[PDB]
Amino acid sequence: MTQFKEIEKTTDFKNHSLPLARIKKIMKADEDVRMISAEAPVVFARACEMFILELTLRSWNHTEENKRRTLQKNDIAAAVTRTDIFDFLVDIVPR
Amino acid sequence: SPREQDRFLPIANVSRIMKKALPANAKISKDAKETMQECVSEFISFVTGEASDKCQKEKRKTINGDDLLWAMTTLGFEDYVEPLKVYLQRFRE
Amino acid sequence: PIFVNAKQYQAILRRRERRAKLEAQNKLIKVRKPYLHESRHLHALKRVRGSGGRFLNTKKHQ
DNA sequence: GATTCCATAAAGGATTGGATGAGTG
DNA sequence: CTCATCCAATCCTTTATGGAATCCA
Repeated sequence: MTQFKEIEKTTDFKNHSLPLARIKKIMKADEDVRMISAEAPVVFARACEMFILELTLRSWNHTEENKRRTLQKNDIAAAVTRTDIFDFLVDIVPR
Repeated sequence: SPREQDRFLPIANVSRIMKKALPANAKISKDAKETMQECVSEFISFVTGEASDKCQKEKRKTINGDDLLWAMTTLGFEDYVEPLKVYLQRFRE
Repeated sequence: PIFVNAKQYQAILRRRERRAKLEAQNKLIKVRKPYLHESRHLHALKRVRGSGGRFLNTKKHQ
């Protein structure tokens, strides 16, 4: 082998997904929702991950304009108003 | 009322995903940490709510993964749908 | 005074109605507790900690 | 067939606070 | 000044089973 065994930096975490059992419980919090396919919690576990990354990154931009290093709740508030995709969060967030 | 442990996904799981999209040394408030898990659970109910709303129209009683995909396309989340079916299809078999 | 996109406008109103029903039965989260579980709260008060407050590894120091 | 319940079991990872430096207000 | 990060050990949750009843193309 070469002079040294070459190495790879570890930045990954053990493959973790949001709990399916809880996702299903949140899905059923609605009276009319009564039956849910086996993989409907599966697609939300991945969909929620994509939703976190977009909303967090967009709020991050708001924090950098304020020249800060910590994301706070008001940042999310602006990211909700600014983007029309996050308009379903009017009653969850301020502003 | 109901239990917090049933309404919001674990805050540790949420915090981990938020930090993956930010610079290495970025900080995240606990206020910001907690409202994001409120937003995610509402995102679940906002998509599931309309996925079944068309299941009302369609006179079908369980909610398919594809009704969620169409509901996300309907609500403007079309970008997610393409990686989702790649993810979905592996799980299918 | 507030404006939202057409793709979800009616979708929001439908969700808005649902949520109102949930409040009628007080099925919504009012406030957050200091900790979810008393047992886990207690356990955390019994952990070995470093002079800097961090949880300590039991294995080290023989 | 799906799906929903109710159990029992195993397995696992989220929960969790003191001290202190980063950083907000 | 407030507060978010940093640790790891339990123990509640999750997942995995096995059944029960019900529904419907």
